[PDB]
Amino acid sequence: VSLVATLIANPAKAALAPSLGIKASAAVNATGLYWLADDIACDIPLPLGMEASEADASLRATLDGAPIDVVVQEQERRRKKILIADMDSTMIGQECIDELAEEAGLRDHVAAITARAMNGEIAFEPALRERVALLKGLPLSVIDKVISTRITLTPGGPQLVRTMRKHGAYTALVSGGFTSFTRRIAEMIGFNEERANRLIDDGTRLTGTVAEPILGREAKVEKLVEIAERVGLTPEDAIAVGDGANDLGMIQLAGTGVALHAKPAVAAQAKMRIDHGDLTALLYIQGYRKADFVQ
Ligand SMILES: N[C@@H](CCP(=O)(O)O)C(=O)O
Ligand SMILES: [Mg+2]
Repeated sequence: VSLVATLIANPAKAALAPSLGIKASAAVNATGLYWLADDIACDIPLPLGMEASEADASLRATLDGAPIDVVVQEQERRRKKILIADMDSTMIGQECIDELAEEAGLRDHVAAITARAMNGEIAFEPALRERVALLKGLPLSVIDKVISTRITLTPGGPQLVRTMRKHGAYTALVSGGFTSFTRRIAEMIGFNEERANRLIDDGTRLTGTVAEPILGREAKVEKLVEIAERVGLTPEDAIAVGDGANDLGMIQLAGTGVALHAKPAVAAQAKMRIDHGDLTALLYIQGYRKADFVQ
């Protein structure tokens, strides 16, 4: 029945000083303070009987103006055994579809559609079909070109995945993007599996269409359900993370759902948000100490 709050900074802007952590724990009449990573993350056991909304407000006020995330959850079952993570803008820094659109000279036009889709102003499937249509005729060679030159991994990604695997979790990269990208990215980072949409080609060029049925918001929910059943758990045993509206289904279903640097309307709908930390934040959310990490 007991609660814990966790404060989390970005390791590249590690502002959670010892004095700040004590101030915060004092602000909630805390029963102790445990450092998971110096200047980066600490656990604050909530005294019994405090509603979690109270502590979230109290901690956010004390920390106001500092780049430090606040999450509150029950201490039991906070370490999860399934990771399901979006790719674009979550484990990589880019949108694979916007990068491809550059090679058709249409980056800005396509990127504006992507922003509306990720904010939830347009359904994923029509938005994908509209953007992919504009890639018609691009040579297949363009995929390796984009991957090799413009895709970069998000900080903390490999450590999150490898540390969770080290502790026996099953990890999946589940994306509205393209298998030609996820297959490479997933093995770069170290996921157990990936699942994404598929660009159709004629053997030499992109046709400008995607294999149906398109995997969208509900497909991520279904894949989370499929994974939990196959490994003999439930979605409650999963942590899900993404930035876009098409991730809200899995974020809401999972036992721990994280809106990570999410679009404005997306973050508004998430129970748990990380706006300053990098992907290592999900390790601290789960109670890992830096000593546990795969370094
Ligand atoms: N963000 C991309 C979908 C790929 P993702 O699900 O983020 O890995 C898009 O708007 O088409
Ligand atoms: Mg995304």
